Amino acid sequence: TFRNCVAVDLGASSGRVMLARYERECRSLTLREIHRFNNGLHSQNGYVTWDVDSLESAIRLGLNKVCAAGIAIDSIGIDTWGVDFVLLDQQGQRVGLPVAYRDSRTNGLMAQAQQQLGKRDIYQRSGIQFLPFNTLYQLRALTEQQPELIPHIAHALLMPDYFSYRLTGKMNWEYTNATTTQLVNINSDDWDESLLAWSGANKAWFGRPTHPGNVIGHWICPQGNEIPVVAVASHDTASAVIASPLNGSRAAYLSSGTWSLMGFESQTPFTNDTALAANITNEGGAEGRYRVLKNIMGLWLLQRVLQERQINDLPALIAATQALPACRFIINPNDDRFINPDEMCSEIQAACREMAQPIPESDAELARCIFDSLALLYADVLHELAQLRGEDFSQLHIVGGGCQNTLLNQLCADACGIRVIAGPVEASTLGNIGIQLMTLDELNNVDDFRQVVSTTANLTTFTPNPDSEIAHYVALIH
Repeated sequence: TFRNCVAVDLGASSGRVMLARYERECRSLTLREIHRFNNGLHSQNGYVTWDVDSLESAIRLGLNKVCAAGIAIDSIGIDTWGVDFVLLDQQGQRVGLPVAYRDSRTNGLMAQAQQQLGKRDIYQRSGIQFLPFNTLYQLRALTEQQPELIPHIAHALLMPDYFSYRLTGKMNWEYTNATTTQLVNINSDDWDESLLAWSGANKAWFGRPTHPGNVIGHWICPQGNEIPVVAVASHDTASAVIASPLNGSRAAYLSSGTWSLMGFESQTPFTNDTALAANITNEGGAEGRYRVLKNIMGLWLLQRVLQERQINDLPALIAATQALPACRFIINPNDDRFINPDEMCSEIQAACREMAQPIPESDAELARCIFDSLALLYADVLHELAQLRGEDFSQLHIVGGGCQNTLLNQLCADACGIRVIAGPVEASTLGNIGIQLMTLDELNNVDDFRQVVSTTANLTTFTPNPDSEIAHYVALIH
């Protein structure tokens, strides 16, 4: 009375083939890593690219490592980062290189689109924030610089659906990842004519975005048994939020990682000028529920520092950070200066000086700066979101790799004056599986899955502390 589901979770730095076991009886769900592999940007001669073919191998290796282990597979599901896509010709052959979002080809195009179509028109048609590397600008870039490829393009597939195509031979256009392109109209749930027109892309290159849950096709294991491949909320962040144990309208989530996200769920999107000024985005989620969110910096800051100072002990570091007072060193984590400087330590330090503050030079102080600044940014963003929807939040759910940092978790609670529930850490993978289980008819909906999660995953509550240094700080600057 059990079902085994495979989740293919791919990130910008790594990929994973996870196997989950759902025991309907006990209402229990367990994870288990089957195979890991590296992912990374490559520079194929002036171009920044993804080695899709190496990723296809690694996925197949793990799919196969499971079948060789005599384990029965009920369904497969792939989720990845968004925005990126792979072009195919009618013969099913790749057309050109799989250009990453981190390429420079789109420089200047975002600003051009706003001048030509209109900031508000683009925003009100798609409800998606303006990120310099959105699919829209990448497609415009594709047609403005590679005129030759255009006639050979028959299909454009978002990264998650491509790998699904390699496994099944069937094509798909998953809704949630689809909305990240800034090419989908918020009222029809279909590609926006006027935006595809500006991009230069062809509508025949895409098909009606279809909501998550459909069986894209089949994959055949070493023998011949057919394993169904399901379209899950392919955008990793949509999967992460699905698995966030939300309960109610007063709850918020913060997808904590290298890059982070903070938002809430809503029946309708926010496209007013307020939402526009605050850089808010209305991403597509499961059940037609929008993920009204805002892209936030994240731990990439600490990563670069742990890396530059050759720090191998994350703990001890957290321990040492705590001997230091807080809110002595404050920077703005969302400032462009932190996207990619040659020296992250020199940049934090420069920032602190520009604001007549003392300079954080030790490891502890650098970590102290990052953390206090993040919690403060988080608390500010949460405040933006409450002001947008019209009402405070009662709980903050932190999921992903970053929900493990208890020092950051207690700081967010103290800074937000809001209760924080951390977990689960495998948010993206869990959400992937959740949708699969809904398709296998094991669970009825997201809330049903979230309940499984709230009891399955060991969640951690962090209570706000009004006597905390960071709490005092917020209070007096307010």
